[PDB]
Amino acid sequence: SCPDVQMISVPGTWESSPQQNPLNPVQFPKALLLKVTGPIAQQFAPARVQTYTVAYTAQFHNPLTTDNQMSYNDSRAEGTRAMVAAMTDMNNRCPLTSYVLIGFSQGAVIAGDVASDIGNGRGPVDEDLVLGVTLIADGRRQQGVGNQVPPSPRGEGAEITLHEVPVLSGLGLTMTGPRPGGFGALDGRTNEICAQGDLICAAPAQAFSPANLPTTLNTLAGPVHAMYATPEFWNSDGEPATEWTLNWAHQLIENAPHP
Repeated sequence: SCPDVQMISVPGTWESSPQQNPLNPVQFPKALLLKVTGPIAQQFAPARVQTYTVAYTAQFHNPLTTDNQMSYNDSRAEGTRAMVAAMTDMNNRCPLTSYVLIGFSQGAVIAGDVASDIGNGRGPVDEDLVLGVTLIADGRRQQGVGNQVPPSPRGEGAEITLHEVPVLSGLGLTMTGPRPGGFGALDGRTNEICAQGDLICAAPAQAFSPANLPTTLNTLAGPVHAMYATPEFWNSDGEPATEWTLNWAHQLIENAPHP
């Protein structure tokens, strides 16, 4: 039957595959957002919430290397389509079900993109069905767009800082810049978490100066970005990003409608 709430989780790069079962994501045991969706499935009955972890290639080809990876552009498109498909399917079958959306890194870009569509009335579901959105290490993070969960580092996402750089898009990694329409009606319910020094979501222009560029490329390739389950580089009163998000989601599901 229909869960009152579907919690959709979009993993980061190297944390999903198209073959991973969204209802039982065991292929990538170290994936960050499992620390949120795992406990949620334990704290609530299946009738109250279903967790869904998006199955997608989740890769990021480095053009400077000979890795066998899918381009960022193609991986990101696949994940976006998969996320939209999950929401479309759930809303088709269960029109009264509400949503909690979370994403990390490449998954945060994807989830934020879909949140922007929903908030601007572009679908796949009406905005009133979305309870909340939390984005960890969003590559399109923008000061003034969404709620920056304190502490909020200076700077904006790499896809903003690098939006006008030549060559990258043609190479298969388009830096897509600010989201048109921001999060629209979801602005008040969309949260951005970003740790100081995470160049994915907080990327000062100076990070790409000649002096800093090789270090920056090493950092981006893969660290602060890997530590969001710890309080080391980001915490709220000691609470790591995964714990903040778990508590946030728990409260949304608790107060969710009973259709």
